[PDB]
Amino acid sequence: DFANTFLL
Amino acid sequence: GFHSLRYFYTAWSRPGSGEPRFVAVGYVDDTQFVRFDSDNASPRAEPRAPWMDLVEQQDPQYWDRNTRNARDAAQTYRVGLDNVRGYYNQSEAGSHTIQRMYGCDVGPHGRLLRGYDQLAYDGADYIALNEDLRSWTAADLAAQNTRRKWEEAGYAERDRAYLEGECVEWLLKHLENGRETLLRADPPKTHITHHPISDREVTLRCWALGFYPEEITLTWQHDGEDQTQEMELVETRPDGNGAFQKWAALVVPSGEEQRYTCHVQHEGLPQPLTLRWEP
Amino acid sequence: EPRTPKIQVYSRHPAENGKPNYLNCYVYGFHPPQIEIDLLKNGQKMKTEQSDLSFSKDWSFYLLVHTDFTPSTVDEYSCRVNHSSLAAPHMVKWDRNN
Repeated sequence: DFANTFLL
Repeated sequence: GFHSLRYFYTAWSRPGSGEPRFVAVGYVDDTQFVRFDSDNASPRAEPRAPWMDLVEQQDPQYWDRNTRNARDAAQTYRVGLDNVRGYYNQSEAGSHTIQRMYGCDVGPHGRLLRGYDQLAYDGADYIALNEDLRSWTAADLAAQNTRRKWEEAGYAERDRAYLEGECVEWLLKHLENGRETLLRADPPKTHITHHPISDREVTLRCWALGFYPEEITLTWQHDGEDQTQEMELVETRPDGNGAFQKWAALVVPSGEEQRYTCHVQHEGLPQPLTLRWEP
Repeated sequence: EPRTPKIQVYSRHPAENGKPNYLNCYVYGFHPPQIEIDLLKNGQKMKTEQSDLSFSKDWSFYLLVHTDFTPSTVDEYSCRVNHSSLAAPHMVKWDRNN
């Protein structure tokens, strides 16, 4: 699975 | 000897030319197996390796889980581009790129060796998750905005959870489900060609074709002396069918060919080969 | 500031006329990601398939472009690359000895 995406 | 599950994210803005674009690809070692492009009509996570055509029967929620993840990711990097652009006080006129690379390196018996999550802005380092998987390193002052955000939210723990968990578990699923493609150790097809240039000077080119994985070592020798400084080593290329190629060339005194040997090291080789050329 | 692409143009298998093969144009080491890559057949644009965008550990991108091609002696093979780091599109010719 894709990991989590965190917002820059 | 380890294996790797790696993901690559690229999100770049079209400053006046549509919304930003988001592209994500996933690799197990040197083989690509999944993709996502936000430019499609209704964009979905899509298979790119053979064994990924059986993930729908093995995990009926895989495609919708990851499609939802990637479409969500495209939204947050769209906003992320604008945030980072303000961090550097940049105008809306230029195009800028966010890149992300994350994954896990796992030793033989399923043991994690190292996780990572590194990001770049306009091709230069921006922020990276440290090796302890518990803290971040901001590359400049602008990235300290992101690091402070991610620290206070505890994002390193959520990253460590994935890197120690699903990353290892899915690298293992992929390795086993795709043993035919992934555990392959194909040796190269090796041969030496020839191109004289003078009545007096000649090029010896040592080829290696159709090998997997990508790691390979080509060395030219003269009477057992390494000629690395004097050879032309081309960058390894994708053969178009999941394998790779690379050649090493030398320019030799004409007539003195049989004193030159090509040393080839590959994983899928019984032992390193020593190649002479012969009429 | 933009990184300029490196270009190799090749066939997958040792080529001889008649026998069909696969012509590839490997473009790597560039930045920003936008580019135009086409394989030209006698100066004319073929229809091709482009790989998915990925990048190396130095953050430079690489792309593979390819098409089924049938070697002849009467026709020429070139790959036309354009990028912001170039003053004008660069054309590389497929040489039977890459």
